[PDB]
Amino acid sequence: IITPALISALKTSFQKHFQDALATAPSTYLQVATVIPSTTASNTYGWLGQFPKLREWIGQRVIKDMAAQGYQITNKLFESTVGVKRTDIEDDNLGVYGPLMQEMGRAAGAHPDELVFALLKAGNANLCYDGQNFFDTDHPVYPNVDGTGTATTVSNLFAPAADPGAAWYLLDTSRSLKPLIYQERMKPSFTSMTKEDDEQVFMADEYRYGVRSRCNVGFGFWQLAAMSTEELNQVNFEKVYDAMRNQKADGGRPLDIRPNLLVVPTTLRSKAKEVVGVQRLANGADNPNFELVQVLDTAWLN
Amino acid sequence: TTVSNLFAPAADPGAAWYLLDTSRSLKPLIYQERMKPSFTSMTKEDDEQVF
Repeated sequence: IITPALISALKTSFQKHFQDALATAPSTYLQVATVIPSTTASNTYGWLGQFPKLREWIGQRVIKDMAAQGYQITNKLFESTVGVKRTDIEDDNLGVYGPLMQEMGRAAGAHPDELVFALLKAGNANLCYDGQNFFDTDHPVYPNVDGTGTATTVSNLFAPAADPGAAWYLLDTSRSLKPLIYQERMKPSFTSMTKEDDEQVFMADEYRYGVRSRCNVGFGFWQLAAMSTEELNQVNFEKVYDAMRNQKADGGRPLDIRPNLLVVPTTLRSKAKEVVGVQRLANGADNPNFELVQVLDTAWLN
Repeated sequence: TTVSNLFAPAADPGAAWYLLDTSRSLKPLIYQERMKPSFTSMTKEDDEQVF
């Protein structure tokens, strides 16, 4: 009645279903995130900060003593499972139980994007290495390389006096690191737990199936990312662009920032088109910012 | 707990409109498929062919 052949065939069918569902799932975090695989509990990120530069070597070779502080990514774990109910063995009604595996593949493929974009939206409620919010009006900027003396207040969060509108983000991808980092301790894996001599199977009436994964997402350095709840207009976009591109490191030296793409929800696609991607301005003159940035509309931002 | 998915006025209800989500792999509605449509050709039964 029960032989290894049938169990193997069903396991292969379920594995094929799940793998097909997951492989074709869209990937979007890679564009605005950096993947850093690891083989431990966490990774230390103390190199984010100062911008490396070149000196004239007037005297001796300067050696940088890196700070001992770390970001403490502290990756996490999470997963989901179902059962089969064993109903198929008797009647072989295998038509059902497909959409469940498809849903698993979709969820596994799409979760990292959801987490990355949720962290991106939560920048106003997450602390960076500076000890303050990611989008804050009092970021630390010292006047000396050693990092001492009175600092200056820099703000990259803009909001009208009241009734703030939709929120749009401006990011950069030219650098090696994207503003957000998506860790990956282990790729998601599925376990075809179905045995006749196992337990909670003979005493229950289910063939449980589960998936496992380990990953987490964290912020990078705020020099690039910018946020603004202002209405997406030419003047506001130009102000944000020129404020971000005019960033100076310690000692008032420009960083040569090159904003690449601007992220808006699917609701503001029309405004993104009007600002960039069309040859008509509001007044009807030729754009001075045509195809300047590559817009990336997404549903994860509503 | 009280969960409601039907919002109607006190009286004089108007047209009914639906809000749906297709983010999940399977949708709120399911359509079975037992046998594909098939057309049977049949004339000569001594009935409804010539008579």
